[PDB]
Amino acid sequence: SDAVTIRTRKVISNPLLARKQFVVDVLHPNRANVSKDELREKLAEVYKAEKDAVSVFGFRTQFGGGKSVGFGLVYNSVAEAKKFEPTYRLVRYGLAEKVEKASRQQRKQKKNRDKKIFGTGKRLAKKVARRNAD
Amino acid sequence: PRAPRTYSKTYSTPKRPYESSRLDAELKLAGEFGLKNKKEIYRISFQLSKIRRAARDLLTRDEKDPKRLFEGNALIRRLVRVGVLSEDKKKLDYVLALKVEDFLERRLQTQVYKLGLAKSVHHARVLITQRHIAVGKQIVNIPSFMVRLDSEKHIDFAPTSPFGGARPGRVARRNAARKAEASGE
Amino acid sequence: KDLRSPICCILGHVDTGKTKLLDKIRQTNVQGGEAGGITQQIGATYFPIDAIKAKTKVMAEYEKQTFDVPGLLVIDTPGHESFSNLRSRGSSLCNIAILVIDIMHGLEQQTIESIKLLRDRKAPFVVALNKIDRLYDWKAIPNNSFRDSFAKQSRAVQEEFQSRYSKIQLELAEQGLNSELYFQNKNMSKYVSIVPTSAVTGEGVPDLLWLLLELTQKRMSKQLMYLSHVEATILEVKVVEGFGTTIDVILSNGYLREGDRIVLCGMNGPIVTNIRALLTPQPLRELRLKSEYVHHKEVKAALGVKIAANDLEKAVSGSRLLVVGPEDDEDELMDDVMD
RNA sequence: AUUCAUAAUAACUUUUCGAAUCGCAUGGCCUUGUGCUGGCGAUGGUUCAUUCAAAUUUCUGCCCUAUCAACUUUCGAUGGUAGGAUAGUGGCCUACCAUGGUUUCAACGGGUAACGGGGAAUAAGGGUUCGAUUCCGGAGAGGGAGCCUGAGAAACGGCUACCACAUCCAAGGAAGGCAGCAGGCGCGCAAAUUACCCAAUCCUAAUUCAGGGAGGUAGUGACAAUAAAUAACGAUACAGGGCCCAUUCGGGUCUUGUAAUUGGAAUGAGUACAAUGUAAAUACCUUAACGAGGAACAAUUGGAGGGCAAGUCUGGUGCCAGCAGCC
RNA sequence: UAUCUGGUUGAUCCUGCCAGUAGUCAUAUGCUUGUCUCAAAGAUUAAGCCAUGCAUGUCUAAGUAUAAGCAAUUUAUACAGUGAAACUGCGAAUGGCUCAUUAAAUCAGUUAUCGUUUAUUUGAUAGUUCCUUUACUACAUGGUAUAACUGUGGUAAUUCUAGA
Ligand SMILES: [Mg+2]
Ligand SMILES: [Mg+2]
Ligand SMILES: [Mg+2]
Ligand SMILES: [Mg+2]
Ligand SMILES: [Mg+2]
Ligand SMILES: [Mg+2]
Ligand SMILES: [Mg+2]
Ligand SMILES: [Mg+2]
Ligand SMILES: [Mg+2]
Ligand SMILES: [Mg+2]
Ligand SMILES: [Mg+2]
Ligand SMILES: [Mg+2]
Ligand SMILES: [Mg+2]
Ligand SMILES: [Mg+2]
Ligand SMILES: [Mg+2]
Ligand SMILES: [Mg+2]
Ligand SMILES: [Mg+2]
Ligand SMILES: [Mg+2]
Ligand SMILES: [Mg+2]
Ligand SMILES: [Mg+2]
Ligand SMILES: [Mg+2]
Ligand SMILES: [Mg+2]
Ligand SMILES: [Mg+2]
Ligand SMILES: [Mg+2]
Ligand SMILES: [Mg+2]
Ligand SMILES: [Mg+2]
Ligand SMILES: [Mg+2]
Ligand SMILES: [Mg+2]
Ligand SMILES: [Mg+2]
Ligand SMILES: [Mg+2]
Ligand SMILES: [Mg+2]
Ligand SMILES: [Mg+2]
Ligand SMILES: [Mg+2]
Ligand SMILES: [Mg+2]
Ligand SMILES: [Mg+2]
Ligand SMILES: [Mg+2]
Ligand SMILES: [Mg+2]
Ligand SMILES: [Mg+2]
Ligand SMILES: [Mg+2]
Ligand SMILES: [Mg+2]
Ligand SMILES: [Mg+2]
Ligand SMILES: [Mg+2]
Ligand SMILES: [Mg+2]
Ligand SMILES: [Mg+2]
Ligand SMILES: [Mg+2]
Ligand SMILES: [Mg+2]
Ligand SMILES: [Mg+2]
Ligand SMILES: [Mg+2]
Repeated sequence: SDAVTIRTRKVISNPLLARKQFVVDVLHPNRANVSKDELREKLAEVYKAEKDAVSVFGFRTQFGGGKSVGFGLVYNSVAEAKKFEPTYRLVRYGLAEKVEKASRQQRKQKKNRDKKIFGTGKRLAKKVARRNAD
Repeated sequence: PRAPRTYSKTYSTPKRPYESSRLDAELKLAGEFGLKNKKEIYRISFQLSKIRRAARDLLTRDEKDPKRLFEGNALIRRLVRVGVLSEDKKKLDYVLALKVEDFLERRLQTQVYKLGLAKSVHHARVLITQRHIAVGKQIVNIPSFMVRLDSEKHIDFAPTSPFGGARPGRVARRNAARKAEASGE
Repeated sequence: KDLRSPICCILGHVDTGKTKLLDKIRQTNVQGGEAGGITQQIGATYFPIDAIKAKTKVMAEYEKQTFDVPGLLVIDTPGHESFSNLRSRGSSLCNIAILVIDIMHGLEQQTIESIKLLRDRKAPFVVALNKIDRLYDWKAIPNNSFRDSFAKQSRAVQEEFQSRYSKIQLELAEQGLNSELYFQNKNMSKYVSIVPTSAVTGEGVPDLLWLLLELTQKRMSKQLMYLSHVEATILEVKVVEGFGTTIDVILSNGYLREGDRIVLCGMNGPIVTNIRALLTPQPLRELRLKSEYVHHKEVKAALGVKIAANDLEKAVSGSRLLVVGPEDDEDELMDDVMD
């Protein structure tokens, strides 16, 4: 809330990935560090694009205080972002759900159990169904 | 299967363990410049030692030999830059001369005191480690910073701490709180 | 968190360093209707309560309390002679307990000390007696309720039971009890209830179980519900190969997790371990081959389990096992260990 | 440099290859047959080239050893001819023939607590010692041998046998190779988690997608290596040392500091909203709220006769107990 | 980054070695341990032994779908979406680990293939195939046998598998 100032250095228009990509130089004297949501909001309005098509990351605040250098991308449409962006980023933002699954080794275990069966298997269920008898 | 992160050391220790004269000398240095380690001297004698070697080496080469010229000049302008090498004696036989104090005199620890700003090499330390003082807007907290000469003009207290405005910081502020809470309501 | 399940150890007897009985309850189940190799712990025995439903035939009406009880969870230790290591064995062994006795003497050398220890702790126990077939003329029907069989066996046999029974009662009385047969029983905290039990061939064994759950209901009701933190005791220390050295522990309350940090007792200080693996139970049937335990990710307590941990060496019987909130715990174990 | 590339003649062959395959579009053109044509690209296919390899191969270079001097042809040792075998040269193997091959310029044999190299440690120079171990090459998968598949393996998270170990059984049988990642026993002076992820780095497949204990993440970690907190600043009580003057109290100005009262300041070690970080977490970098006076938020490990920097203090012991690399 | 010192004698000069001294990407052990970054690590002895888990599997519009699978809908009465199982193809010969063997071996630098094999990638490369040669030879496209599956079974027991 002491003005801030959001610079964007080294810019590249990258059409083969539908976006302009650049460094983000954030001065912020008297106000430690900025936030990503504020930054996407603020550059949503310089590239006439809107938030949900701007991605920002990297980021470390300079030693001693009052500056933070990061990196940003702004896409020539929200579709292009939703397809060219890392899915964890889309998660970070609000534009994608983290569909969570079983553990990594839970899954591997599942797979290795599945190896021991040849074919459909319900067939094998009806076959153990008789082992239930004799 | 990754790459070695390379490293090396930055000091060397005396071949003679107990030599009174050398201990007096060392201590006096540590006392003038406010160091804490015999190592803070060892380090500098080591830096020096390498510099001197390289110097001797180029010096056995021919005058106007390509290496001696490229590397010699580089070595010099590198020394002039920090303020270890006086502009008069900018030709490598004074670098072969040189001596440790010429290095010590250039630490941030010392420059902070030399242009007043501290009035004790110790107050100088305690200042620097405690974050106040900087070069640009860039806070430096390393007594061995080695003031770069064309940044000598740029040693001041930081935009933060007291001493450069911004606050008094909890202890004084604690006291301001004691005043307006005891005396008033 | 939990509804506690009952923890009952079976105490007493000699030259049955394991008493055959629980062992019979597993055997009855296995060759008559099952689905596979059955999960059996170690140092404690667990059964689902649904084992019990199958193993019991109604008297006509005497056990069907099955509302909110999930089945025992029977613990065992007698064998020595000594006389004894059996005593104590943690403050859980203790809890409810079965004391068996001879159908020929009702007394044994150590059974004085054993009952005596129980009285000191003043915790409930249920008299039972093992085998009744080292007895003249008998006839057996396997896993048949007592009552049915008793009526079936002749007069001489019947009286002989009565005769012995008064003797047993008599000795018990001088030791300091008042008691009677369970079905005959008048009030639980009035008189101790006696279930005659045959451990060679089933004869009344389900009924022994009927009485256990019944007694559990009586004393323990509001008593069973708990919230608690993980509360356990280290019983026994031995080595294994596949995933290494272990301690067998009994968990009375809590939920136990694999990644948990547990503080545990040493003797050259308080010691802490990362559980490497949770081992125990194991299914059944294996001639000379295949797996020998089953791994588990997490555990609901009232189970006796083997914990594998990478620094676990020394431990003692009588130590607590508790999940970590370090500092208070660290002093707590250390003071206790000195004893 | 060729009997090379390439081509010609006569034949040969249980005859190799010469597309009976798949996806998208549906269009031209008449003698109107659903005629005859026809777009983009997939997978194949023979031979040649290319690329990724491979296998042999020239020249020189290895530690100690003579209490190893002669070695090599049982049962190929060295060469010639022919064949067989090989992807192919070649004693690789077989027949026949010869009598060769190496050696004090150290052969041959022995040892090695021997994988080789890039390299490491030690800094006048010359050297000396080391290299199991992040990259290159080689070898191996308990020990030997054999072989199937295949472009490629004499493969071991492939089979087969034997040897040594060793598991399950209902005693009939069956099954196994952590010098992968963790983990356990043993060994020993000697070495960590039975955790998380494919987010990066890259690899593989029919393949943007699946898989990857490769690899990355964290845990354990005083192996090495880097930076460097445990305090900084005033006032007061004298005490000075100064200094001008000293006929003499002296202090007073500039301070040197030894102080058993003082004075306000500063900061991260921790703790902790938050945001940052990350695959998700954790830490770091940021940073609200907290967080320093001696009882802490309290540095150590050795030494003080000599070599060797620092006592001739006090108490104890009495050639004992102990010290002492050496004296 | 060219240094020495203590100890043989009564004292002396030597010869000599013992001991001191400094470093070690050099291990172990002891005591002590607050912060940042970096981060080696069951090599040495036993290429000793190994419980359990994981470490190799793989599908594009584009080889094979009557799942008695799902989806339904949006046109498809041969098929056409999606897709388990299985066939087929490819991969598992890379990676990772260890250092037991090994002393002209390996390995290094340097050569040779006019002495060979080479999946793949990339670039090229195929008008000839039938037959006593007019009553022709599926090419508008020739043959069956199998998985999965259905069903009947065996064994205490394995990624065992039999008959239909
Ligand atoms: Mg998976
Ligand atoms: Mg499958
Ligand atoms: Mg601050
Ligand atoms: Mg048409
Ligand atoms: Mg092709
Ligand atoms: Mg020949
Ligand atoms: Mg040949
Ligand atoms: Mg001869
Ligand atoms: Mg000869
Ligand atoms: Mg010689
Ligand atoms: Mg070796
Ligand atoms: Mg090596
Ligand atoms: Mg070597
Ligand atoms: Mg070795
Ligand atoms: Mg080679
Ligand atoms: Mg082995
Ligand atoms: Mg093999
Ligand atoms: Mg293996
Ligand atoms: Mg392998
Ligand atoms: Mg042998
Ligand atoms: Mg049998
Ligand atoms: Mg392992
Ligand atoms: Mg692996
Ligand atoms: Mg160690
Ligand atoms: Mg381990
Ligand atoms: Mg990846
Ligand atoms: Mg891993
Ligand atoms: Mg790995
Ligand atoms: Mg740690
Ligand atoms: Mg503070
Ligand atoms: Mg304090
Ligand atoms: Mg001391
Ligand atoms: Mg001295
Ligand atoms: Mg001498
Ligand atoms: Mg002497
Ligand atoms: Mg003499
Ligand atoms: Mg003398
Ligand atoms: Mg004399
Ligand atoms: Mg000495
Ligand atoms: Mg020496
Ligand atoms: Mg401290
Ligand atoms: Mg750092
Ligand atoms: Mg071990
Ligand atoms: Mg290793
Ligand atoms: Mg080993
Ligand atoms: Mg379908
Ligand atoms: Mg296949
Ligand atoms: Mg056929």
